[PDB]
Amino acid sequence: NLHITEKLEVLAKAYSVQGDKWRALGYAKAINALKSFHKPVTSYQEACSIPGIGKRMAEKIIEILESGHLRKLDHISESVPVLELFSNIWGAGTKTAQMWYQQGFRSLEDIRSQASLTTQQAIGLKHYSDFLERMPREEATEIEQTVQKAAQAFNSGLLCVACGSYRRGKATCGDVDVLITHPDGRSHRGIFSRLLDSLRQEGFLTDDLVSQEENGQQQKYLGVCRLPGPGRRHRRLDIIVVPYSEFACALLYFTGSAHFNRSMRALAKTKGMSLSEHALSTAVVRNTHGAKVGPGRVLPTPTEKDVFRLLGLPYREPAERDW
DNA sequence: CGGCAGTACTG
DNA sequence: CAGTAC
DNA sequence: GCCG
Ligand SMILES: O=c1ccn([C@H]2C[C@H](O)[C@@H](COP(=O)(O)NP(=O)(O)OP(=O)(O)O)O2)c(=O)[nH]1
Ligand SMILES: [Mg+2]
Ligand SMILES: [Mn+2]
Ligand code: NA
Ligand code: NA
Ligand code: NA
Ligand code: NA
Repeated sequence: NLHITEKLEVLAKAYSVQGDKWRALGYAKAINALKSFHKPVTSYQEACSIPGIGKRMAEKIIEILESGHLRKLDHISESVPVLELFSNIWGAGTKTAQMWYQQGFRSLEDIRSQASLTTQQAIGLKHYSDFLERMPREEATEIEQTVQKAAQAFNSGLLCVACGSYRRGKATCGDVDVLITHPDGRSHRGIFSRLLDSLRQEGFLTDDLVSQEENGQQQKYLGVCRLPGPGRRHRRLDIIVVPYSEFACALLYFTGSAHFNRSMRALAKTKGMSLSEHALSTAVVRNTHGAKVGPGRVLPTPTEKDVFRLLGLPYREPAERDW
């Protein structure tokens, strides 16, 4: 819808990789706004008006129109590309990237031979290219089906659904986010051990990034899988097992988008409520720092519509939550 | 002034 | 806990 | 970065 965002996106990523998360959040919102406006902004007024664009941001959008080039883009630290390169390794965030840079590292060859890697980062580096590729949704289906078949094998009751970008109807998916639960509200307990060992038996899972299997309270699995046959690449696979009672909130959460959940959760807070992947709460007590000090009551939410409804919002289809 | 979402692993 | 990621 |  607009081409002034492609210029801001560069700045947003620069602040993000440098650790200035709040400023980056400000640019991210300004960009999600613009991309949502049909009539390309033209006047300073037409800028400030939009929510997520203030003086500072409006001034920048202008330069992109009267000059066709944002000046600041020429004053971005030469460290950014390397910081981005490093933070694109799964398991390494801004802190790790900055430390490696300070240590003199400038390439993945440097990381491979000189940096000490956590177990997750070593896996992330091994699949550096794979993890940056998005798969066609058709492949995401086969993966969701492979997990669903392995799960229903020892319990046909298990309800399995692919969420995230998949459920939002995108053509390509960065990974496959599978939600698993059960209508009886109890048979979901202690299944990770079984499901994972099953997927491991047929050679589907190749690496584990996060999987607390010694804990019978395991809620999530983040790992790597690869379908059988030639021409297959390793793909990221996320799985969460939730009790039916939290099905609507888990589904809403896992479906996203991320910026969508944040906005929805921010809204609930303004209403003295609290929204999480576990439930929607009301009468929540908090302090001046927006920090929760009181639990509050869990509200009944058997469906996603219920969540929207309780928050006083019209229901949005998954594809309409792609923020 | 100061929050900006709420939560689950890892070591 | 800080860091990281969903 | 934005906004209450
Ligand atoms: O910061 C986050 C990240 C994810 N989420 C939720 C929403 C998101 O859609 C879901 C799965 O996260 P992914 O990282 O898998 N993203 P998504 O599936 O939307 O896109 P992609 O195709 O990149 O995987 O978890 C959050 O609430 N906060
Ligand atoms: Mg995803
Ligand atoms: Mn995911
Ligand atoms: Na505005
Ligand atoms: Na990253
Ligand atoms: Na990373
Ligand atoms: Na583990």
